[PDB]
Amino acid sequence: FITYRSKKLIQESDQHLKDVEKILQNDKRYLVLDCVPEERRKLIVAYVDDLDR
Amino acid sequence: PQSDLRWSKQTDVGITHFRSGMSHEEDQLIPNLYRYIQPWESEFIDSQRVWAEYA
Amino acid sequence: QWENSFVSVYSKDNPNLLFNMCGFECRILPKCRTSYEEFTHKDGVWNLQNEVTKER
Repeated sequence: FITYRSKKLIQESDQHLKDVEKILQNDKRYLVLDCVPEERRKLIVAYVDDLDR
Repeated sequence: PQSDLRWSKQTDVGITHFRSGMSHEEDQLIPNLYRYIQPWESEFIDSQRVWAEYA
Repeated sequence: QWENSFVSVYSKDNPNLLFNMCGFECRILPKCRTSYEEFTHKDGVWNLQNEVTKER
C-alpha cells in the first residue's frame, strides 16, 4: 500500500486481493482472522471499501 | 534555499520571472538515499515472494 | 587471542546479546521475554518470526 497505485489496483479487479495476499502471505492476523471465514470476508470487504472510498 | 530558483525568459511579452515549488517547506535535495534502495529486509521479503513465483 | 576476541553471554541477568560479524555489529533480544528499551533511532527492527509458530 506504500505505492499510490495500490488504490488503482484495488479499483481494477479482485486481482489486487491476490497481490496483497502474495505480498502479505505471512499475515499472522490472516491466520487469526481465518477461523471466522465470514469475519475475514467482512474485513476484506471493509478494507477494499475504505481503500476505494 | 528558496532564493536560488528564479528564472525568466524574454520571449513575447517580456521577462516573465518564475520560481520552482518551494512554498511548502525548505528544499530537501537529498532527503535520504535509504528511501531509494529497497533494503535487505524488503530485499529478502521480495525474494521469498518472487523466487517461489519464478519456480 | 582474547585481546582480539569477544564473548557474549546470555542469562536471566544478561538480556542483551551482542554480535559482531564481518560487517556491522548486531544485538538481538526477544519480543515476549522482557525486551529492552528498544530505542530504534531508525526503522531497523527485524521481526524474526518463529519458523513453525509464525510469531514475532
